[PDB]
Amino acid sequence: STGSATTTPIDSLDDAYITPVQIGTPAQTLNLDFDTGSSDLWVFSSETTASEVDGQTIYTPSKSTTAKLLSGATWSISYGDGSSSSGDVYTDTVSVGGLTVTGQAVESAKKVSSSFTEDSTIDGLLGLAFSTLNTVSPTQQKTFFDNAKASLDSPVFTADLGYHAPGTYNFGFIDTTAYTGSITYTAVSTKQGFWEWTSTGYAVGSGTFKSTSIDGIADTGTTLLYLPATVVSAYWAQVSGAKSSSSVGGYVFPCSATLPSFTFGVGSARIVIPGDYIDFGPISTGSSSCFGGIQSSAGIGINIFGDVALKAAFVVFNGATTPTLGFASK
Ligand SMILES: O[C@H]1[C@H](NCc2ccco2)[C@H]2CO[C@H](O2)[C@@H]1N1CCCCC1
Ligand SMILES: O[C@H]1[C@H](NCc2ccco2)[C@H]2CO[C@H](O2)[C@@H]1N1CCCCC1
Repeated sequence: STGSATTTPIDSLDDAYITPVQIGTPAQTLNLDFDTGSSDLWVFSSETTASEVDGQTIYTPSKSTTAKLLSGATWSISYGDGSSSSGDVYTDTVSVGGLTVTGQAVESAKKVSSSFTEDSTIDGLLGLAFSTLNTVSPTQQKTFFDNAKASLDSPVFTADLGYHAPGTYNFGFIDTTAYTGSITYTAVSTKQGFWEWTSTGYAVGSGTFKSTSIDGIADTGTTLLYLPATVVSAYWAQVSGAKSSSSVGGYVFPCSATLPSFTFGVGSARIVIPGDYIDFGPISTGSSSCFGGIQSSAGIGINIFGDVALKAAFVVFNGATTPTLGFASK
């Protein structure tokens, strides 16, 4: 089997991407944030505290003839921004782009934090990291990909995120028309539950490539590119007037600037992020200070190749017995 679904930016800045997902019978279609940095499939639901729902589409398990309460199961998750959600669990039929999994754990939110309520465009998360991170207790549950894997033509999924445009998540096949040149594969450590790999270095603009190992995660659920402070300083030093602002929460730059590209290494290959991809716009409406798309990972404890980096590439998440990651230009 295979699946193929279009993923669409939620706003003009590509802050996140939503992908339609069919849950239950008859189908209830919710727009989920596919997140290769986490491992829970959770949704706004008929059980979510009413005051915490503001425009999201909800899953109503009582209206699905295939929903079954997973008795005694609960979940609770916190993410990097201090956002969180929690609830109970149903199993139900879940389809993505024509690929169907029966008995998928669908984590129904009873509570969500304010940042979720305030974002009407995201109806929940679909985790695509390793199932060892799944938060369901007392019986940990498998991700959609983990459940689908054995049925897939090939045990892979791919992320092809667009810059200011829709893109594609494919399951079970590699679309050889979707990238240029060859795909370079690189080793993954699953020890922290992430698609964790080691970049071979970086360049800023037309500058020379610096060979240096940068361990980090391929994370479709994080907007920006978070790298060591040394690397980030070297980038922003090439932008007149850029500075790190503790009051804003990172590097900002004059909106009048033209940003340089940023290149990262994948083995001997190179992925170039155009400068425009690094512009996240005015810090507040009408400001001439713009927020940077490359930020320091100091304090996070891990480097994160988020959407800013991934959208410059065609990315293969290879879930073979020994997982690997592939990157191609496009
Ligand atoms: O891990 C990500 C999260 N990803 C999943 C998620 C939840 C809601 C949408 O996506 C979201 C919510 O908190 C932040 O962004 C967090 N943060 C991003 C900056 C670098 C450190 C980690
Ligand atoms: O909230 C984000 C904004 N998000 C997109 C956006 C624009 C308007 C609404 O949402 C953009 C523009 O400025 C920054 O990045 C701002 N900043 C991030 C670091 C600390 C928290 C505040």
